[PDB]
Amino acid sequence: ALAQRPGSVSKWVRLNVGGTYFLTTRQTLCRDPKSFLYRLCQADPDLDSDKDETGAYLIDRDPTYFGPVLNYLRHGKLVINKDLAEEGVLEEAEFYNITSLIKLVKDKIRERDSKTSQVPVKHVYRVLQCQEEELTQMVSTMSDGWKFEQLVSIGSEDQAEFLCVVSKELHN
Amino acid sequence: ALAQRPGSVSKWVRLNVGGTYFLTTRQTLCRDPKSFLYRLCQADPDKDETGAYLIDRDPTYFGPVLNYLRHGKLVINKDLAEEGVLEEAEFYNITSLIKLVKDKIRERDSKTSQVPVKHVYRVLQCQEEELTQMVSTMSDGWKFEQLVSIEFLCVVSKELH
Amino acid sequence: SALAQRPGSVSKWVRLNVGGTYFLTTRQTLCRDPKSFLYRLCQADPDLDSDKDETGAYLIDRDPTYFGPVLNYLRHGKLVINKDLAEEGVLEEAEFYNITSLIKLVKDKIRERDSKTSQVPVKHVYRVLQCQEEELTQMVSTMSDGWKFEQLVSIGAEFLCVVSKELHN
Amino acid sequence: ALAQRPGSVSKWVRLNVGGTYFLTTRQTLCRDPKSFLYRLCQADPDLDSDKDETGAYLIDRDPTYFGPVLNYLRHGKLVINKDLAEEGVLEEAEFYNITSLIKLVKDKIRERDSKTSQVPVKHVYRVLQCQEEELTQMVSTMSDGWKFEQLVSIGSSYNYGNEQAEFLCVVSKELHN
Amino acid sequence: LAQRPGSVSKWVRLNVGGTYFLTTRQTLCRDPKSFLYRLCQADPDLDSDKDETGAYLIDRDPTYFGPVLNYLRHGKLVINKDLAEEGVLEEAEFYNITSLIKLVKDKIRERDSKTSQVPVKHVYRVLQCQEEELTQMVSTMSDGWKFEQLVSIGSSYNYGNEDQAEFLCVVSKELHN
Repeated sequence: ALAQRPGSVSKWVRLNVGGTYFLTTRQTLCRDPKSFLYRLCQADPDLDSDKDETGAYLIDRDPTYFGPVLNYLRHGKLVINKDLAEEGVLEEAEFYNITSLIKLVKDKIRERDSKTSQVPVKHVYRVLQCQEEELTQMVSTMSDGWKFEQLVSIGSEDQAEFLCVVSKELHN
Repeated sequence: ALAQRPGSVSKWVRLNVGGTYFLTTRQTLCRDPKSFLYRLCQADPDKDETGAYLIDRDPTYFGPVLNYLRHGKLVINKDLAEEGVLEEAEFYNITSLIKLVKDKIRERDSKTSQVPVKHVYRVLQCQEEELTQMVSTMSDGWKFEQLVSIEFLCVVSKELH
Repeated sequence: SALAQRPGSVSKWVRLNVGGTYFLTTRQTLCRDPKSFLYRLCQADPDLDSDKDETGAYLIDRDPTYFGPVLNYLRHGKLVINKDLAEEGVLEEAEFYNITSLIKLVKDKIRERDSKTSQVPVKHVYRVLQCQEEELTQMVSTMSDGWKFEQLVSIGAEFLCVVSKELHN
Repeated sequence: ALAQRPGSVSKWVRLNVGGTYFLTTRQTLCRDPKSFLYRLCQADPDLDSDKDETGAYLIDRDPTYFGPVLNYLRHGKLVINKDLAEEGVLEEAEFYNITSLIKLVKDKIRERDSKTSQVPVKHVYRVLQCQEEELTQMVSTMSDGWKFEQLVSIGSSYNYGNEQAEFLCVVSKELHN
Repeated sequence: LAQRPGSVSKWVRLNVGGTYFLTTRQTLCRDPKSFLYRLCQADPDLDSDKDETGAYLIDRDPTYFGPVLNYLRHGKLVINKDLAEEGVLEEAEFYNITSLIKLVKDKIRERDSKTSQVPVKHVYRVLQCQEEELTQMVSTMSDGWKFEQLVSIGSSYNYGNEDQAEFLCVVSKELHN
């Protein structure tokens, strides 16, 4: 087997998922003994599950959502292309019963769900005040995050000459 | 049948939709006695010499249709146009599903189109000291607009969705 | 050598090899628009036999990526384009296969999504209202249909209230 | 001569690019006589290039980026799918060596490059001034592109000389290409 | 074909997890460190698992192979938009192509800092100016500054006088990389 060490032997297995052929090995299919695929892990002639004439095992499922599943079995990472529905993938995760994966999948969803849905950013407001002699400084030293909103005058020793409304963004 | 109990009913069917092969089972193709797919349902005699029934439809939109049959949830790829899935939902005549799609459509249409942000305004007033109090504890979604000195009038706003 | 037309040049099912991608429909579908060049297959026109592969598929030296939507129009009469798919490319096809009513529906899509996208400077319209202290609260709250409050001004009439409106063309 | 083979002097041609088949006519392969594709442009007597089981001209390139190339050769217009990367097209255009096309590509790249990142807009200002009465006249005639910034009441006076200017209006306008 | 008349050219088909790829032994020599290299020569007594159609079998996801094989073809890293580079990164590591894995991590880190980067800080200044010179002031602000607010400040009786100071003008400027 090209990829593996010379001298070794690999049991290639072909799956026909919903009409699309997938090539992989009995070895990759032992990853999860709780998955019904594990049935292939073990070599068995008196198991004869339905095959097509090329000998590929028949599965009645959408193949487009299968890749990410299979690939989880191959390298432990969940990887979904940007144009693909994770809902679809959650369904295959379940049908093939791979609890570790199902787990990750659900996280991928809430992770990108709390990202999507949220009403315009929340704003906080402060009111600053200063004597006139400290006006320049007050504004030129505006703290890191804040936005100037509005300057107001009072005035008539401690008299508060200028008010200043100032704002900030909240990101969550 | 690999994913099922040993010794089970399970007849495999191939569908050629618009020149794309789709494997499924008579079982999933009977979930609804109303579809035109229900004809394939119970084995009964247009196949290519690959034995696959021929269907004169676009296959890219069939995926979602076949999946509903498969599990009963409606799932659509982002890059995909729900009208496309609607059209097919009707062709094959899957009432329970035709319903679901018009939802997804109308759900994402209320999120799409709602006439420009209608703004509401109000003019709170307050005494000098409770000035901080006011602005500080401003209500859930309101923006500070302007502060006017008379003590003070504070104008505030909020959007409408 | 081709004494007569190819067998099943009149077959119900029809395969199209568009630039290297097979599409499967029925002769019927292709009889939708008599003015169209695809009608030729419908009318079993001898000419085509030059451009029919050996399996039987009709050869078309065009990009297939834009064909499906065209084909589907013929199938069910609605225009449907995938979100990532460029309409200009569909417009080129609609025109090549010369399907007038489609070409039409396509040009609508373009102008519809352009008037949406390319919003040109939102020119504005300002009005300076005047409201006494009292009728201060009412004036803003029940402001006119599409009018943003812009500023409130005072004068020891009591308040001038600038208000605005966005125009979109 | 021996037999009577049809399908010999044929107008159609199939290119197996990186393992995907592409269909076209020998003619389309004549747009740019500089491109090595031109070899198939005409029915070449003595040549004979490497084909596969199915008589397609094997090409060791990515087919996913070939589409635009071929289409250029078809109708002369460059058209790329929104999900595609022009770099990929750029690479192929060079391999097949189609100068006028390569030319079009680098335009598409730099064109959508000057769009992504560019320096924020420079505004411009103006201070209008007007009596109390001419207030509606001021707004009513604000020039085409100007936004209301702020309106200042001057608290108008009983002063000698300074007898002019009840309201000031700061106003603004962007600046573009 | 793509080669000048009378040239050595030995084709190979890779069946990557169910999908076929056409390439040449030539291409699979870019990195003598990758196992793909075992195909660099037309090894007579090799016998790596092939299928019916004599294509070498590989238990990996094809969808992320393109970018790899492409890098082998021309040496540039190319990915489409809808593809996760995390996926590409894996295969880059599986076939073991140092140079590639290198460039792929650049691509991720590049678009990580792009994705999530902090809002823009600002600078504020409060100028004061005579009623008269007020038009001048806003009219001639420097290249990067925005007008923020004007504050009438003197007193009806003083407005227009010289030891005055009639408005305070708040003014701001964005800061960029």
